[PDB]
Amino acid sequence: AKWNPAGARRPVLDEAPVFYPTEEEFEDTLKYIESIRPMAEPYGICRIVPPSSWKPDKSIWEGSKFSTRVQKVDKLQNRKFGFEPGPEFTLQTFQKYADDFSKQYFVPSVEDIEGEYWRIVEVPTEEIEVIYGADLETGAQSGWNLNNLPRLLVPWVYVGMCFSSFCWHVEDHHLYSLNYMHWGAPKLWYGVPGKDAVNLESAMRKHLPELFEEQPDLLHNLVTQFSPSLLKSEGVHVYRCVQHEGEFVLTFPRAYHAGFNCGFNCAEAVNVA
Ligand SMILES: O=C(O)CNC(=O)C(=O)O
Ligand SMILES: [Fe+3]
Repeated sequence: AKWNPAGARRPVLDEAPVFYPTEEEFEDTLKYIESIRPMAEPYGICRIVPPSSWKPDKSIWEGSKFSTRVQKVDKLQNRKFGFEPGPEFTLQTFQKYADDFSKQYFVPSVEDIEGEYWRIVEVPTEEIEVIYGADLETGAQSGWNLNNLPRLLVPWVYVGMCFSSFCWHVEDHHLYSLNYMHWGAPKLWYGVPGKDAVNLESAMRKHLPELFEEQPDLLHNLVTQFSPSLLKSEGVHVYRCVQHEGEFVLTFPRAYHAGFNCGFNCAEAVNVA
C-alpha cells in the first residue's frame, strides 16, 4: 500500500564504471566497446553516456498493444510458479497505470525508491504487485542503433514501472548485452563479474536452499531476486549503476545482472558477440 522511509534497506555498494566516449570513439560501436573492455570487464557491467552529437509517434504511443506479466515484489526472494500474465496495454494506458501506482504508493529520489524496493524484497510488510512488458519483439548507421548490431539475434523491448524487476541472470552463450533507455524513469542495475559467477550462485544455493530443491533450475528461470547486501556478506563483488534515459548499460560475457525500475520507462536491448 505505501512507503516506509525509516525502514529503507538500501545496499551500500561500489559504483560500476561510467564511460563518456567522444564523437570519434562513438563512431564505431564495436571498436569502442573493445577498447573499454580491459577497464570495464572486471566489473561485469558498465554505463555508457553518449556524446552531444548523438540524438535519436501517436499511432504507436496510443495504437500499438503489448502484453504484460504480473510480479509480486514481496515474493521475489522470500517465498515458501513465476510471473502470471497481465492485461494488454498501450504505452499511453500503461504510463497512466504506472504513474498512478507510484503517486499513491509514495516525489522520491532514486535512493529513496531503491531503499524501499529492497525493503519490500527483504522484509515485506504487504503484498505489492506490479506489471511489466518484457520480451516484446520489435516492434546512424552506427551500432548504437541496436537494430544494426546483429549485422556488423534481434533487439528486444522492455516496458517498466516503479519496482518492476529483472531478476539475476547471465546472457545466453556468453554474449554481451547492450541496453539503451529510450525514455522514462531511471533503471537500477546491479552487476557481478564473470569470475564471481560461482560465488553468486553458491551464495544463492547457501541462503535459498529450499527454493533450489523445488526448482533445481532456478538460475535459468529469471524468477528470483537476491539482495546485493546478502551477496556482499558472502564476499561477492556487486557493482551498481543508475541508468537514465539516453544512456546505455553494457554487460560483459558471463556477467550476472539484475535490477528494477524507478517508474515508467521504455528500453531496448540486444545481445552481441
Ligand atoms: O531492461 C530490462 O528490464 C532487462 N534487460 C536485460 O536484462 C538486458 O538488457 O540484458
Ligand atoms: Fe539481461
